[PDB]
Amino acid sequence: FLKFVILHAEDDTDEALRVQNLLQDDFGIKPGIIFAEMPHGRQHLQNLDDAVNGSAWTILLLTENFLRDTWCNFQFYTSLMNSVNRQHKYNSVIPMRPLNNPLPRERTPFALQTINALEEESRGFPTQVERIFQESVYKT
Repeated sequence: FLKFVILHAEDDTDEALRVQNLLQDDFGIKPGIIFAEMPHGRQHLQNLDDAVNGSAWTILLLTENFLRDTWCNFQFYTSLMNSVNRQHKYNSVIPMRPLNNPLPRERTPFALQTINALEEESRGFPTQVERIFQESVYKT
């Protein structure tokens, strides 16, 4: 049971590695994995479920590639899960804008605008990260 899984469009795998290294090395949040490192071959629809159920948090690397390639599948997955069980996924979902090619706010889909995102450009980001990944939340 990992702490975080970074969902990321295939073309952003370099940024997903960088954010993983940032969280693991600079903030000590371990262990963590990137969606690209997940069992390959395994169908996308499912290994999404394996990823989201496999970690205490899931991080959305918000980019225009992510919006084009991966958002609709995840919104459909989460909304379907939320419609059939009480473990409503978004309480564990963290949208993040990275330093490189972030998805603008005015292009972020409204469902994710309901969540206080993580902005890597913000000087509050270290404090936000500390708030989210506090160890007392890592339960079950």
